[PDB]
Amino acid sequence: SKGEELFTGVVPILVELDGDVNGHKFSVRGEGEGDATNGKLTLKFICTTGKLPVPWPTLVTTLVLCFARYPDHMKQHDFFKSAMPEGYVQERTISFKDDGYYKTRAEVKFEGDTLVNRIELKGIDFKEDGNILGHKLEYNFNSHNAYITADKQKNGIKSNWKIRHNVEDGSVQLADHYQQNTPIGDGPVLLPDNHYLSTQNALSKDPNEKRDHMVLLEFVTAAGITLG
Repeated sequence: SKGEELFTGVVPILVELDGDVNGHKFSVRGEGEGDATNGKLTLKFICTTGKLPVPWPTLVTTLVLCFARYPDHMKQHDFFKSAMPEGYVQERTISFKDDGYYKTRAEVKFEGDTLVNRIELKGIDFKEDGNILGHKLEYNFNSHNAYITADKQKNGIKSNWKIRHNVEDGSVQLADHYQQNTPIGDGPVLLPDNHYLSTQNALSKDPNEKRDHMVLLEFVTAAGITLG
């Protein structure tokens, strides 16, 4: 459609999440900007309720795929930008192996000029001394590929893939992701063919920030389709 025109320059971003994992409630606010031309995301997230009861890397995927870089030969496969500015709904189930699971429902859309990602998270059946609630995961995030497939019977897209969190003891905690997306408005949306998204993340800290926080740089680039 036409909504991809709104991502030609740099777009300010606001992220708001309300969470509840095993009764531990928390809120995260993030602000920054996205550059879809380069597929670049830069944001600083703050835990406004004090101490985050889960590791920051377990929330990376939850805390705006419309800023991915789609190549010119794949512009007709960009579902996320087509649903703008009315936006789309993103629901996920993140099943941590031998531990609890997340269930998130997010609405991303344009509120004025800012791309807003408002999320509701619920954590269930987590072990209080496990890798998540026990803060045993390293402060990093591996590069991974997530294959996207369209779901015609829901007029949206679906994707499932596995995240590997590095544990401080040397082991690896698997976070099994299952994702579905459906648009908010009724305008025309592009249903792509089978492809995947390549993502890279750099997690850092702000020396002047006293609150529990995460500085995030993220690149997301689309691939998987042959050119010719």
